[PDB]
Amino acid sequence: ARPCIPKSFGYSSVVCVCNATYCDSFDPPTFPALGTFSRYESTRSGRRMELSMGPIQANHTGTGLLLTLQPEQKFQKVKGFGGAMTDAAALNILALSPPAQNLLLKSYFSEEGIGYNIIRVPMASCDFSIRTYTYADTPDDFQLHNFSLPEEDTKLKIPLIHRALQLAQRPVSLLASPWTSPTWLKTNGAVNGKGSLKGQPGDIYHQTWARYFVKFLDAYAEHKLQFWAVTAENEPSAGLLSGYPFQCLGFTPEHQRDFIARDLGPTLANSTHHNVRLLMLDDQRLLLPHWAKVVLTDPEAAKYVHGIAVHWYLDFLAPAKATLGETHRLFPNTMLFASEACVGSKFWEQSVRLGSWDRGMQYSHSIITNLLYHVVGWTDWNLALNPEGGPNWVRNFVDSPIIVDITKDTFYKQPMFYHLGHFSKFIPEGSQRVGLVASQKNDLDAVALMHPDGSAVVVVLNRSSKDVPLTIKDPAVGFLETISPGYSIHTYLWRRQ
Amino acid sequence: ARPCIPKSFGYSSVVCVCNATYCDSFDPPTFPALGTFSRYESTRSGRRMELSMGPIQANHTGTGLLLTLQPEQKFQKVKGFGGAMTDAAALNILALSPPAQNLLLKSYFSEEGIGYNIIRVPMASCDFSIRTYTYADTPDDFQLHNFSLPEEDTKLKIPLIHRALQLAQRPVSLLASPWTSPTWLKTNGAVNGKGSLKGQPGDIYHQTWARYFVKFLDAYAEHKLQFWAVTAENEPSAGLLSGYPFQCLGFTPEHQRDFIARDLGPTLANSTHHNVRLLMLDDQRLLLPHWAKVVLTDPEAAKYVHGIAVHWYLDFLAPAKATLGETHRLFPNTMLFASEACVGSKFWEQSVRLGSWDRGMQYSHSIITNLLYHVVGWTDWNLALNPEGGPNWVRNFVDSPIIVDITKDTFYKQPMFYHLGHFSKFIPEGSQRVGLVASQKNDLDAVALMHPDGSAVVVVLNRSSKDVPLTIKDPAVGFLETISPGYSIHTYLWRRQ
Ligand SMILES: *[C@@H]1O[C@H](CO)[C@@H](O[C@@H]2O[C@H](CO)[C@@H](O[C@@H]3O[C@H](CO)[C@@H](O)[C@H](O)[C@@H]3O)[C@H](O)[C@H]2NC(C)=O)[C@H](O)[C@H]1NC(C)=O
Ligand SMILES: *[C@@H]1O[C@H](CO)[C@@H](O[C@@H]2O[C@H](CO)[C@@H](O[C@@H]3O[C@H](CO)[C@@H](O)[C@H](O)[C@@H]3O)[C@H](O)[C@H]2NC(C)=O)[C@H](O)[C@H]1NC(C)=O
Ligand SMILES: *[C@@H]1O[C@H](CO)[C@@H](O[C@@H]2O[C@H](CO)[C@@H](O)[C@H](O)[C@H]2NC(C)=O)[C@H](O)[C@H]1NC(C)=O
Ligand SMILES: *[C@@H]1O[C@H](CO)[C@@H](O)[C@H](O)[C@H]1NC(C)=O
Ligand SMILES: *[C@@H]1O[C@H](CO)[C@@H](O)[C@H](O)[C@H]1NC(C)=O
Ligand SMILES: O[C@H]1[C@H](O)[C@@H](F)C=C[C@@H]1O
Ligand SMILES: O[C@H]1[C@H](O)[C@@H](F)C=C[C@@H]1O
Ligand SMILES: O[C@H]1[C@H](O)[C@@H](F)C=C[C@@H]1O
Ligand SMILES: O[C@H]1[C@H](O)[C@@H](F)C=C[C@@H]1O
Ligand SMILES: [Ca+2]
Ligand code: NA
Repeated sequence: ARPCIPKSFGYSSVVCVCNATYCDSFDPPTFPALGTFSRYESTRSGRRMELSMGPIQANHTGTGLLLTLQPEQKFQKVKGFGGAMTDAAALNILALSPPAQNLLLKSYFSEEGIGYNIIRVPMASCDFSIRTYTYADTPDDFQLHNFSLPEEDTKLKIPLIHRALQLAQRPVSLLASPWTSPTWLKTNGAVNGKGSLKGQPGDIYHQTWARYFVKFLDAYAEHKLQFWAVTAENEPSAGLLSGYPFQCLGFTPEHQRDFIARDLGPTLANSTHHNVRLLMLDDQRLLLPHWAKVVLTDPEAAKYVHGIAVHWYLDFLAPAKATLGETHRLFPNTMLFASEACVGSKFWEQSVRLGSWDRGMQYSHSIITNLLYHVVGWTDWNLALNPEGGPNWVRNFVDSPIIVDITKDTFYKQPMFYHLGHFSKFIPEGSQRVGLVASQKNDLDAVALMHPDGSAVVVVLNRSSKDVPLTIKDPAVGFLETISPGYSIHTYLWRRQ
Repeated sequence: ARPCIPKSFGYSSVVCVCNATYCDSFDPPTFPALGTFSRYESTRSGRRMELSMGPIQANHTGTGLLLTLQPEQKFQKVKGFGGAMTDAAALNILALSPPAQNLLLKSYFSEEGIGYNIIRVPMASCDFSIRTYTYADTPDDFQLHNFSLPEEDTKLKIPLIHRALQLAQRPVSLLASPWTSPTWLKTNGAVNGKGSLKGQPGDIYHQTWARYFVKFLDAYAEHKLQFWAVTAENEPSAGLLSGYPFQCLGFTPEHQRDFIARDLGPTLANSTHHNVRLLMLDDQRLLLPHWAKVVLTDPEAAKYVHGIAVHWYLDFLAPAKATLGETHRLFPNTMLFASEACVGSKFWEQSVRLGSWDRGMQYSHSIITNLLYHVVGWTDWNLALNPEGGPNWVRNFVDSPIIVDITKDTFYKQPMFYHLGHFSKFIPEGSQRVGLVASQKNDLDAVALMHPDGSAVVVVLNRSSKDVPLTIKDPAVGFLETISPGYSIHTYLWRRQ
């Protein structure tokens, strides 16, 4: 292992500094012996997924907080965790020296790092691009004869995705999302602003747009990349808004229902890509359960929809129980998946706060809340940005777990990296959320899961300043006596057999 | 009477220029005889509530669009229309010479103007203030011995409100809303940011905050002003958001429920202000019907709640049927009221676009949609702003139907003013929405109401470029043959007996 080289930028915690020759890393992952637990600890004070071990004991006495595992009580199975290979992320990563690039990719995708198994891939340009383009800009090409991947794909995104997949031990799932169609398919004839596809579902405009998804998947398959899933549209509600500043395509839930039933579903289903999953919504969770009711009560749309993708940006408006909870209750066989999150997109939010513990706690608090309300995965936005939070053609600068400093051939791993890693590293695909009952009222955020192989993982987040002694009971194995320090996050793992 | 002096600022339409000696106005109503209708027409081309009259026919033949009044299909009674007397609006109005001031107030409040009958009054400071203050900034003053109105109230707002009332021939209803409590009642000790009242409903903090509402109403009563209603908090969800940039006070729906049941409801009820109405939510309509269910299913909260106030800012997310419609279905005896709207609060929106027809159409489309889904009133934000869209201590600049140019002792009446006046002038308190059906699919927004005197009022908005020839049928009087020009709004009046 190599420890965090800390650096303060005057925010509440430190970044870890990496460069061509040095990056913090883990030893190969193993379980300790039966009767022993592993603890990984990060703290605002500067600990970064530090490994310690403790005994699992037969007995426990006291009035202190007890968290009892309910291994029998089974909820959702996890798909995974990861981040977005935008044009901006690819430009920032490739601006590093080759050896610094490999340390950045290993930080995310290897077992020496935090084991990402999801990459979100924009279908052509978004705000996190320096050029506005689609795959089919030649006007009125309804045959899509002039469809092609430009260098942003063939020289930047695709070679980096190959390198991430070569570094991973667990299979990586690619998820594709479009921001805009070609402008000649749009009511407003622009990549941005208030605008939808022309005409109506089932017509030439909608058939062309559905065929564009197949052409994209065909083009990535020529480069030997296969997709796990696509979303029906990034933030379809954005294209309903006067003056929307960057690439968008407006759908009402009824429009999305009919597009999916008539065009996108059947076009994917009758293609070599019929196994690729389709996720609906890809938008704020306040739109649930309404959007789920509109699309999924139509059996002709419902038969094509695998999952519901959610964005975190207005989660303050949207209590988990009334949105995620109610959607699961109504449509329990349709998975919920968190497809995009970043801090810094609000006008008052500073783009980049190097070393922000607050932004780390926002990430882990969101992931825990999502996992407690049936969500099967959580996806970061840009994998890497510059110290400005760009590049971004409309200056919609945001924060990222890794900030590249090209003048120093350096990258900074922020608290958000470690907060996400406390989940991504220790919750492999197929892990099943299980119950975890508190003996009393407490200020902690916690979730428990069981690995496919039967091992236990518990994540404990303390967003308070107060240390909280606690015990974890596994009814078949015993008791973990521990503490949750103020401004900490812990991941606990142990064999059950 | 006195026509628009048009000026173009290079946007889609003209503003009407007013100064110390000249402002556009109306003549008194002539009440045309049975068999004649009145038409008020505004157009992007520059017509400003121009009056024409036409015949009503016994008969109609054709395949053209027919709108049929259903006078026996009766819905909500209207409370009214108006705007907000913020510190910013008061400073802008008082920056004019006294003659220009009275022409501005006459524009809004007189029968020679557009007959406003609602004024929303911030309870102490908001973003549209040049300094941050509450009425009780002396620390830990739980007795509220040091509660007092500053000069923003006693020298600016209160005298201007008295002047508006005197110019109005219609009874004016005052609506009060707080943004923040004293910081010493808050978890975060700041006017802004993520923070709620300390403790829990029914405690000293919540009792003091409820008493502050009574002290506010007592102080305004010392100045000879009485309120129609208060809201429980301006945008309570804002206080739940990290770094929220201006005055706020966070409540979850459960917190608002328990605050109303235990503190605000009983405190107002046991005061000389027991007749003042209490409106809940005062927030984005996407929070409906959830907030209505959380608050109104508690009988101890429900007995104090007159109505639900909604803001328009995230209407693009929130279909009227799924929000206002469902809330009306579930809680038909709890009135819905639109308490705040402005254009320019989104980061990509230019603060002020002098003469924007687009912003005018946003207002009338919102008012018509609200009226078609049971809403009893519609309230603008700042009554007036400067050309920068301020002043505003956090530079959250926005647009206003009247813009004051202090350097020229001039104010500009924008399309938003006329689009609102198409409703406010012709739909007094007690008007009842009635049924209006179309013979075919159309691009028009239309609503029919019956004046208390029994006369008909129909507003027709055309947001398309295409002239639409139209017939209106009133089964009591016969047929109006008319045309809805592209980018027009019309109000139609006629006697029914
Ligand atoms: C890439 O980053 C690594 C890690 O920061 C850089 O290595 C480090 O270089 C500095 C300056 O030479 C070393 O500082 C020194 O520490 C010794 C005691 O260990 C102290 O006596 C000196 O006064 C000084 O503070 C640091 O030890 C060293 N760290 C490691 C782990 O090698 C490296 O230079 C960077 N590479 C490039 C190409 O910029
Ligand atoms: C307040 O606004 C009104 C309306 O714009 C201003 O009135 C306008 O004033 C100009 C300058 O006096 C008038 O122009 C003159 O018209 C006469 C013919 O009547 C002509 O002989 C002169 O050569 C000159 O063009 C204009 O007619 C008048 N408009 C109206 C509608 O009254 C007024 O000046 C403004 N006052 C202040 C203090 O800003
Ligand atoms: C004008 O409208 C009146 C009212 O409907 C028409 O009169 C009636 O015509 C219908 C259909 O032909 C008859 O069934 C009714 O019995 C008539 N009612 C009355 C009260 O007379 C009239 O025909 C129309 N005039 C024209 C020129 O088309
Ligand atoms: C579009 O594709 C056709 C057929 O492959 C080709 O001949 C034509 O030149 C292309 N047009 C452009 C603008 O590239
Ligand atoms: C608060 O009110 C009390 C009682 O009227 C008074 O004695 C005291 O001076 C006031 N304090 C301030 C700071 O105004
Ligand atoms: O394109 C992204 C944007 O960069 C981020 F700010 C939020 C939502 C959008 O999907
Ligand atoms: O750093 C400590 C941790 O805070 C506590 F929970 C137990 C063991 C670790 O060494
Ligand atoms: O205070 C107002 C603000 O001025 C406006 F931008 C929108 C919402 C708030 O209530
Ligand atoms: O300006 C016109 C209007 O457009 C039409 F509806 C009828 C009468 C008016 O003169
Ligand atoms: Ca707002
Ligand atoms: Na840039």
